[PDB]
Amino acid sequence: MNIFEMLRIDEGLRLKIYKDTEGYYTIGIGHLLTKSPSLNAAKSELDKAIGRNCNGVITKDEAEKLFNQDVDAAVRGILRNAKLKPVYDSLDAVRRCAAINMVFQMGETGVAGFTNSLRMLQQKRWDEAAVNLAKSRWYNQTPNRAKRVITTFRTGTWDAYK
Ligand SMILES: CCc1ccccc1
Ligand SMILES: [Cl-]
Repeated sequence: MNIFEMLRIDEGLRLKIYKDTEGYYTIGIGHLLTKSPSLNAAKSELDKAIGRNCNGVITKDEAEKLFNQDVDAAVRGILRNAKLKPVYDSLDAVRRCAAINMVFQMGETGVAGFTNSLRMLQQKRWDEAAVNLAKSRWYNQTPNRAKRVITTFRTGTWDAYK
């Protein structure tokens, strides 16, 4: 298991514009296009991202290239953020994947607000961090996704994904 397989399981793959759990236009492996309610705005964002006139549909190769860019961007966002980087650098490789997963889903800004969880993770207080992570809108709105990610932080294993 690696971060790409983990996120592919959590996000799935759709080659036509779809709406995510919050109602936002998305494509591929969880690539957010826009928060605007306008499908035309989403189609324009897609064409800009891919570099051709897509009319709302992409190929599998295009979806996988966008996915690679999005994972790269999530990692860079962690490494540039003075609050996230020290915690990330303190984690083992499996728990680092759980960190990237959260940033991919919620953004650098959203995860950086989980201040109390971050401190517990840096101190390696895994059970306490798991309870704190679950006291969140995130857990209440996407509980199965959140349970898999939290279990990965708690155990440092891939067992939730196997
Ligand atoms: C709150 C999970 C996390 C930890 C470290 C870095 C990013 C995200
Ligand atoms: Cl869920």
